[PDB]
Amino acid sequence: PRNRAFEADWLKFTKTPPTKLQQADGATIEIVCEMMGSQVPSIQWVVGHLPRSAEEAPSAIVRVRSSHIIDHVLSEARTYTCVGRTGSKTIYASTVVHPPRSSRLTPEKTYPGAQKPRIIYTEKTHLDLMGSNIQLPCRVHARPRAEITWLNNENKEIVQGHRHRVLANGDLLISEIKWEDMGNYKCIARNVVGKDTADTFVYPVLN
Amino acid sequence: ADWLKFTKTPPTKLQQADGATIEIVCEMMGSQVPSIQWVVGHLPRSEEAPSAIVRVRSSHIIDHVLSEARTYTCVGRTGSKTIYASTVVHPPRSSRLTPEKTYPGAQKPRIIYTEKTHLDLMGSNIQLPCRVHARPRAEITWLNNENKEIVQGHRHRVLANGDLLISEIKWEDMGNYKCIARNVVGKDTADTFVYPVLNEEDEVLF
Repeated sequence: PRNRAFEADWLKFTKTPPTKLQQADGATIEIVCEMMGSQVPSIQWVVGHLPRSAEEAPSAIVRVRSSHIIDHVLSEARTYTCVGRTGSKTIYASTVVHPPRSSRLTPEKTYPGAQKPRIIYTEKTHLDLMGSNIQLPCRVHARPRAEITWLNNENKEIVQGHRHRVLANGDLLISEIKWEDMGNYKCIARNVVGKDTADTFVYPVLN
Repeated sequence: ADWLKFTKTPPTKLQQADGATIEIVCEMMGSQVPSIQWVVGHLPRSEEAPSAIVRVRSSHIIDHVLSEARTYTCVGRTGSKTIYASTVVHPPRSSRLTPEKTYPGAQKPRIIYTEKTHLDLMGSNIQLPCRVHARPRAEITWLNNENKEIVQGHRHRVLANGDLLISEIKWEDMGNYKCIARNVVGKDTADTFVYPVLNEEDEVLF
């Protein structure tokens, strides 16, 4: 019904993970996957296992990004597969990461010190229906654990309230969305060594 | 019904370390295609693209030592809307360098004007910026939504100023377009997400 809102189930990579990466000694690898599709697509990362092979209503359309962090030197080449799902649709893409040819570090041992926050699960774009309850993710990789703050569509810090709740896992829950809620939402993740941020565009999918 | 909002405001105060290059960033989102202009040393006083929505990021580069504190204002415009925000940058306490003189030698590319998101009408022509600060001038390469290098062709053209022109966009054009700016020192990259839509009556252009 060529407003895209009526075409569930569909799912497309918007950032396909690299086919191959070469790890430098001591480097932290971040493998990024991004996809967009009907409803709220989920992304799972699978290590070391290669792939082997409806309502009469509009749906949300969500663009979601997930990062896999390798913060140790690999002992051997390993495969990492991004698996995306929404409804009955599944898409996959894999990355082979190669270890450095030589290393002055212990392989497969997590790098020791503090680590700057990285937001590793986030929605870039959330197009939805008015009145819906939405939950915007902000999952973080950080040592020590990051403090999470959300800004709303007026750049004001969000405090816990009747229609807005910040969850312990970093998610922002907004109940019964309306036009006045539309726009940009920013997650800020901070610890003693640094900060990361991520923006989510929330907008009506229809009319 | 135009709207325009900051998504990243520049810092209100910055301290320049001696010999340091400062990059001031402002990001905004709005209807049509908002533009960002930087105004130096003048504190504020008191194309059209219907159906488009764009996130735009602009950087101002200070690659000289300041002789005195200076103000930098990010001014955004779209339709009849104007927004702005300012930064004061302070010079180093002491400097062994000549003030206001551009730092010598090569500089790694910085992409200083880019759209993070370009939502626009099916059938329309879009022009995605990739403005670069680099010495020597950077080589610019775009990759399409399948990570393949874009060559000059029928619906795709790369301009001398770095812009990617995509003619008569269709649903299959949806996705991320990467600008790579490279010179002898290194590279910078940026992604632009393109989302083709229909107009207010669910039609493509024309």
